[PDB]
Amino acid sequence: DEGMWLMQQLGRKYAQMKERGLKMKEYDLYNPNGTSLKDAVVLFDGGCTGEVVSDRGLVLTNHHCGYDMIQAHSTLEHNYLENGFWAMREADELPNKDISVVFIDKIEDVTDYVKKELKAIKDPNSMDYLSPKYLQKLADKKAGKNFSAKNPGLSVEIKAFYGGNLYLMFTKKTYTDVRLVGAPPSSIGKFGADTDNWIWPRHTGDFSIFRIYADKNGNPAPYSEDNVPLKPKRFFNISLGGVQENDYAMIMGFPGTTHRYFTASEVDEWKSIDNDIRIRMRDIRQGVMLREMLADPQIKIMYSAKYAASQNAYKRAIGANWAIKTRGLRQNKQAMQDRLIAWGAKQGTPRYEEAVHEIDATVAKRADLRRRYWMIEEGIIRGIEFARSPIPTEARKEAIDKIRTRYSKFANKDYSAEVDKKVAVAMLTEYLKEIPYENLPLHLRLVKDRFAGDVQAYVDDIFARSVFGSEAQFDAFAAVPSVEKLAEDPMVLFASSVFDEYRKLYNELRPYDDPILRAQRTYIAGLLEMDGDQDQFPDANLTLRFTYGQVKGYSPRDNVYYGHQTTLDGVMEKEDPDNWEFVVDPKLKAVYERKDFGRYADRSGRMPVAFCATTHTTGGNSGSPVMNANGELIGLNFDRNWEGVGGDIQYLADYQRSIIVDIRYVLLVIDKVGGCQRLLDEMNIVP
Amino acid sequence: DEGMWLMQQLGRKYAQMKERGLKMKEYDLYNPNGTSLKDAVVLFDGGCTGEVVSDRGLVLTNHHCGYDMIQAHSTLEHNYLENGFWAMREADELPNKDISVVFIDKIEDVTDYVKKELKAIKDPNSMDYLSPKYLQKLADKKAGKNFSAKNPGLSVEIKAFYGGNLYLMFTKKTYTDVRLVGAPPSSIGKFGADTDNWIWPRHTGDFSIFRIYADKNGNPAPYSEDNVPLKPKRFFNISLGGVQENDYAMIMGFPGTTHRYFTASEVDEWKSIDNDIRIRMRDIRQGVMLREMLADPQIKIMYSAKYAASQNAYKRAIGANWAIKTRGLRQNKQAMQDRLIAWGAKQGTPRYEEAVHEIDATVAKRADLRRRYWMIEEGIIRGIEFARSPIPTEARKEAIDKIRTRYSKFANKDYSAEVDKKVAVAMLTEYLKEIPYENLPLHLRLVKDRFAGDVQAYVDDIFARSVFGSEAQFDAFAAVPSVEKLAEDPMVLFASSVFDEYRKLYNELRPYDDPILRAQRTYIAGLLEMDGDQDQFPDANLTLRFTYGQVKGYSPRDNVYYGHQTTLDGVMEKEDPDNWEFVVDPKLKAVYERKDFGRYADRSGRMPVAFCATTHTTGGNSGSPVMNANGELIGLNFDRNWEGVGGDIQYLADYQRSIIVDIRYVLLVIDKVGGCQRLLDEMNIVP
Ligand SMILES: [K+]
Ligand SMILES: [K+]
Ligand SMILES: [K+]
Ligand SMILES: [K+]
Repeated sequence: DEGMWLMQQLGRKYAQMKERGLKMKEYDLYNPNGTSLKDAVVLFDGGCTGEVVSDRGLVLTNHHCGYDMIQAHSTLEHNYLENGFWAMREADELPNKDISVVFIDKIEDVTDYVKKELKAIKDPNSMDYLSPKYLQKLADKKAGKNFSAKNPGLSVEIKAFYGGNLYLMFTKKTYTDVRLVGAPPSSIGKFGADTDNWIWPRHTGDFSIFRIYADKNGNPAPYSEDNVPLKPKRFFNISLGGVQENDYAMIMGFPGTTHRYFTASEVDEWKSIDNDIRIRMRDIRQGVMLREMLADPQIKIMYSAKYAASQNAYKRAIGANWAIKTRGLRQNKQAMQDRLIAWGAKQGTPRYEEAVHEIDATVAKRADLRRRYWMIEEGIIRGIEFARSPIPTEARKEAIDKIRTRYSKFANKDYSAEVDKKVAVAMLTEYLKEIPYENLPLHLRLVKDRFAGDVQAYVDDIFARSVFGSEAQFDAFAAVPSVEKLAEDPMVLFASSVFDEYRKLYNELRPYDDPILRAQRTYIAGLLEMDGDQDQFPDANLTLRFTYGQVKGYSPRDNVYYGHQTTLDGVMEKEDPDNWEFVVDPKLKAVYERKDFGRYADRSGRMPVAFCATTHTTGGNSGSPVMNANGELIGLNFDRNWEGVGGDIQYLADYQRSIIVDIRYVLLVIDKVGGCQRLLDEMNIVP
Repeated sequence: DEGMWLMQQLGRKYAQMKERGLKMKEYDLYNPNGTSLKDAVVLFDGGCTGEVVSDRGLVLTNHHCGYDMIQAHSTLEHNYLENGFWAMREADELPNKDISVVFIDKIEDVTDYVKKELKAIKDPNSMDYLSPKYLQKLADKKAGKNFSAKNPGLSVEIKAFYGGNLYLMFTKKTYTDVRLVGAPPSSIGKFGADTDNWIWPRHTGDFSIFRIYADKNGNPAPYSEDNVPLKPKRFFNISLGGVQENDYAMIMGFPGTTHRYFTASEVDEWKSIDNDIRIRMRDIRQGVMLREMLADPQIKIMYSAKYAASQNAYKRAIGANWAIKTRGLRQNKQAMQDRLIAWGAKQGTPRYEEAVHEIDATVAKRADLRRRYWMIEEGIIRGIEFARSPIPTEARKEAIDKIRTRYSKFANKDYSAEVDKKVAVAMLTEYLKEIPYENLPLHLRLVKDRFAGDVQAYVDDIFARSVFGSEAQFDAFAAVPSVEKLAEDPMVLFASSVFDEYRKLYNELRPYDDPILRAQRTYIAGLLEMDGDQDQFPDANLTLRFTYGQVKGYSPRDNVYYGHQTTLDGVMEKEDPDNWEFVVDPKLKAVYERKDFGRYADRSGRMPVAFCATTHTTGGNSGSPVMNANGELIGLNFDRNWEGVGGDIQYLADYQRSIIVDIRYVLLVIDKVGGCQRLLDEMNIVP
């Protein structure tokens, strides 16, 4: 069901959640002065979510969340990334540098305090009401000086909500000794990772396991061997009961951003500039890279990761545009604003209509600038590798060595000048079609002026004459440098020129953000006064939220249905030993052959892998705990389907799903692949 | 349900069909001396099936069955292929040249007659028992001379069944005045034709409509304006009732071939030679053609149809190999033979085991020859266009003009020498890898002997020096011919050489067919004696058969389900104006926008397009009538899904489907797109 809800909003949603199957008492989910299930949810390393699952501080998160830590502890000799890692006793758990887990100890509405303090600011158009600096000053003031000394490991922050109409103060408890406990092999943690990115059905065992360490009274402490596991105030019980179609499910985590209060003019802008340009430009770049990778197996090895990276936001854009085209996104936002405008007229209050028209005006006014910026960003800054070639400055020589370092990083083991030329020719062709001469970065005027419109000639010239055009040409330069040659170097001139245009566009565009922000404060205030907050969630902003719904599949298209649950049978169907992403771990294969599923499979002997649910999630919900009607953990959220990515603007009940690793599968992999029984023994596994 | 059943087998199947929902009395479906629904089924133009659907001789078949006739009547001015054709009165229906519809008037078991006549042949290894010549002589003898003069439009044929263990005599009634009445536009008749070939879900309105004309007493007659519509003895009533999941369905038509009595050694041969080679070689050829078509829009236009043609049997091979790998085809055939062998031992009869071992021996013995033949056939004869360049023979000049005609047909508006070179280089690379020097067509030895292993050099030389290497080079030749030059021409020598090897392989392989055939007579006799015919259908052989089952979807893979029914919503989802195969006709679009579905949609207002069923069909079932439990027409068969193509060897209950145009959609397109009300009025449309 729709919405990423504040914890303060639980009372307002509780009836709707019970109608969907919630059985918990409200107080047990969240409450302000006691212990609640909220106390088992953590912000894992500043972006991802995780969850406490034992009375000795075991934390579950996604493999993709744990990846960097697993990587860091890997050596080609103990390659934990590839083989999995299973500590067989607490003493074998691996400390990590610059990691943290954050608990949300307390939440308090401070809207009256902040609004009163804002009256001091004379200028009605000051943006201090959204300023992190300003808000931190208010938080610090409110908590007292010495707060910190009287509160081991606690800090405070104030955040804006509802466009500046509501403020909460959070009290955070931060732990920095968080040790790696367990991880599956990558073939399990990243199964289908690229090819199945954004896809349901999904077959990835995307998990990893950490443990919070602390002082002997459970306070935060920097890493020390005298530290001991945290004995947390609350942890999740783990359900063995599984899921069935239509079961209630809920998620708590830290979603980053949403745009629920877009005007119709902002939807049209997101379609026709940001998405349309990203889709066009990336389809060009990718098409060239594909052709090259298919022609040459060394190019495949060099460019596969850059290709997959480009594909990630491309696939998102595709999905968003599908939603705008087929699911009525614009009309939804149009109806929202027409309702408020007609109401405002009844109240004799034209300020809401003025706000919408101000947003409309600003969006109209920036259109050509924003189009220029997205063209350069997608076409060149991200599009063309040689845009990010070295730009100098700067008797010696030390500077040559400094340039050499940047050059080697540019033209590294994954870079092909020949691939980059082909990509640049195609990208610059489209770029020059769309951007008129008068608005080109200056160096690109040379295509018309010096090369007679021949982009291939132009790009061939940059590489022929640049000191960065090849290692040979770099070495000839240093060796025998020239100040001179460098000042005129066509690659340096290209790179300088495009980054100059990028910067100027950025700087001209930035001022347009503020009138929109100011107008949205008024717009959202309107919407709330008129209809209330019960069916109007605040946009995500990296803070703790809950969402609820049901375990359920969907129909992507006529006569096709995806169910709610994948199985280990589906892993085996996808097996491909010659594709790294569809390798099946030999222990798991052996498990499937023997049906050695223990107590983790369903009564018909099918072993679950993942499931999907109608919860409303976005980026920042990776790793989030998925709870059943009684608050027990039934899975770990890891993705969302491409059909649903338009959900950041308008929730799509019939298409949008969260993609979730089944906790039964997590347990299976712990048990049968890891052989880490002690982790099972320390959890409270319930029927 | 499994099987393509003889009409004589209806009694044996009738209980199983009733358990699936059949409500008809047996006699009304088929009977030997009266009128039955069998009398409404026709063999349409010697391969396809069709059905009589009015009392004035209206015949429904597939668009793909009618295509050639529609094409022939099209001029660029009246382009019926593109716009549809709808005759608005009988006088406007278009006669066709060299067309026929065949009714199966009578069927008679003649097994005793044929076996008695075969005793005359002294040689136990004579293949007269399967000879069309020999069998026609027996048919002619049995019917009497003068049969024909005493029986307007009737002819007789005898066919072998069950490997020569059963013989039927058919009495055929042939009509040759069959006029085009109606056809949808191609965008409807071929919607998704290439991209959705072998695919369910499917959205194609694949139909066309003819009318049988005859003399005034309804006898066959060649085309004349005095001819009148046939008043047939039986026609299908058309149901408006629709279909629902699990409804009974049955089909009658003329399936071509199946291989239900393969030994396990024959399955392994079909996998490892015929399919594996076809998949490998076509994936090469297609990969090259794709790369070229994507690079160049004129090449796309020239090669798209050749690419789609290659893809047709490729996709089939893929599907068959999937079935051999995942669905147990070999083990099924292994179990069949082990059952018979163990039974034969109990009966003191070793001849069944000897038969299986003889088939095994023959398959082992031909393995390298058959591998060579498939390599040359897939790699070169079909693989490389210049294999089919002109080979001469032959004061004038007339012969030059004859060569010019063949050359122009070779290097036509769809041929690119540059594409053909690239394909040849890749195909010949794989070919030379697989076939050792000693077994090469002689000219290809030159790659090692004259070009130092360089296939590109070799192919470049053929085109450089051949008189067929370009139009320029052809014109220089004739102009100034040379006998001489032609005798040495490297393309002519290549073409001669490969066809010589092809022919020699073919001739050496042919004798191996007979011992297998002879052994299969014995093998099948065994199987029938042991278990009877109730669950052992005779292989298809182009004769009239029935099949039964239910309206039902399937799960292609874990967590995905395809339903039983597509809708017009699915057509609209696939719309793409810039792809000829996904163009939506403007009248049909307008129908969908207005929901102008008349009485043809379901009670929820969704308009059906196609459905699928568990019937057992193959090539020759195109156009076949699909009947409900009461014998009413509910659809027209048009394809089968790729998952099910292994069904020619072993029926796959959980995957194999027939793909069927919903008759409700046929009516809709007649009515709302064609505007051909009189065709509706002449049918007997029942609730
Ligand atoms: K994703
Ligand atoms: K987001
Ligand atoms: K087909
Ligand atoms: K067949």
